[PDB]
Amino acid sequence: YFARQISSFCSIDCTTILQLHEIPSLQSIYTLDAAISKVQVSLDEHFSKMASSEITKNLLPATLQLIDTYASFTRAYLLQNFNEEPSKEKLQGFAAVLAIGSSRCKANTLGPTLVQNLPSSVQTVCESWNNINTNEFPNIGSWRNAFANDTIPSESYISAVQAAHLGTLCSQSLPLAASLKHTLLSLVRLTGDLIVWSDEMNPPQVIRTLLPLLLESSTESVAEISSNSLERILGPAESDEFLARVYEKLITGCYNILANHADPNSGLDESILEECLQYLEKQLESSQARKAMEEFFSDSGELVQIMMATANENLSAKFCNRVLKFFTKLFQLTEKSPNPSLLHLCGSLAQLACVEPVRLQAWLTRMTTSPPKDSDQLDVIQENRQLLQLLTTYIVRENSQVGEGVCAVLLGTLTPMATEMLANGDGTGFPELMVVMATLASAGQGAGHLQLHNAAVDWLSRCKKYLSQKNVVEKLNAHVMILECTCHIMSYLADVTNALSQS
Repeated sequence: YFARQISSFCSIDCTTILQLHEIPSLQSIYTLDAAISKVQVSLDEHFSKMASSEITKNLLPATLQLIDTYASFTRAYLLQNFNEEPSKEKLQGFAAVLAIGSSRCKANTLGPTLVQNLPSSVQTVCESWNNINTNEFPNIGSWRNAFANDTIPSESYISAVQAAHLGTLCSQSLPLAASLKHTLLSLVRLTGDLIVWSDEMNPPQVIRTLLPLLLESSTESVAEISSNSLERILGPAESDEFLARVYEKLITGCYNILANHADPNSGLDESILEECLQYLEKQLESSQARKAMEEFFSDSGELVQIMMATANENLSAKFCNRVLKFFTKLFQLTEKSPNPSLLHLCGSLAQLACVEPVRLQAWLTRMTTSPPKDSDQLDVIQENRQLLQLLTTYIVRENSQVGEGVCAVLLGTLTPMATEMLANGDGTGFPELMVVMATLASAGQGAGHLQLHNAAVDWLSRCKKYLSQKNVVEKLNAHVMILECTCHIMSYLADVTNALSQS
């Protein structure tokens, strides 16, 4: 029966949101609960008597897949239930949020906090979902006393399970999956039983199953049971392996919200993003979480994606500010207490050297340009500029692991921005841009700076050109932004010639 159910699930997507129509009718869910109860009781009996090999061999893979599939069904019943007063985009977002949302184990308030930040409607929906439970059903080993049934007990137990399913039918709110939860619970208990005996259990695979089943809100009935399964394979809830999986998954989820749920279409308030950026700084503090994030990001430029996601303009300048601190504290923590994990994140920023130049510029633009029209907080825009300068200085340092390519990449991209700050006469920001460009020639100490020398020669040329406007000349005798830009360019040329004389 398990096989049948699995195969029927071929149309079902394990890692994707299932349409509310693809959730199985209560019938299948309960035929299943029944089959499960039966195998369970029968095997208990057999084992106590013993006090089969291929039996477990087959049952375990078969059960493992159904748990993950029914986990998606529980989510589908909860997610699609969200009241429109919702776009799939919004829904995919709420999804990562409630997934991350863990209500058990060490995990992290990260979830609980993100779960909370999900508007009144969704909050109430999740609340009602958790409020319903698998109570009327007869719970574990009730067959110890033969389930109050003469001789063969299993049948009466299955009948009571069916009666509880029919009572859930009566419910008008989330009635079908009031039984999905109990099916999931029975499945997780049977899976823990199969894990008990070694059989051929795939430790890492089962570990992953239970990790996702736990650090989630939809699958909350078995969250404890999944934690028990992890204690079984990962070890104590305070064992490294267990915590290792918990926090790794947590970061993966946060990251998913940071890069694949940044768009407002996900319906996710900016609060979630800021809260888990704080959570990521917190993990950087915690050595183990720091090192996991480290392997992962020296592996994939994923930290670059955070700043690349910050390029999103829909995100407030507060996001920019928050992102800058995170990296600020990544570089500083490295300076205060150097360790390989930190070396590896700077090797990760070397991947930033290879990014979409337009996207990088679009990001640099959002960071430097200060429009009071949308950003009433120009002071926060200025803090953003300062933190970008700090990050550039950190990358240009000799002991930095970001490499020289990234510095040049940033330097080159800023050149057009600087030119625009002189072409459209954007005096505001131009001086800071110049400062940052300078740090790139700074990286140019032993090797480099050449680029900056040439670029500065060119900027001098351009500021000269503008001032040469005699209308503006008369205005000044009586614009001023362009004049001060030219003055700063001349001062930087003076500094460059001083450096050349020192050489």
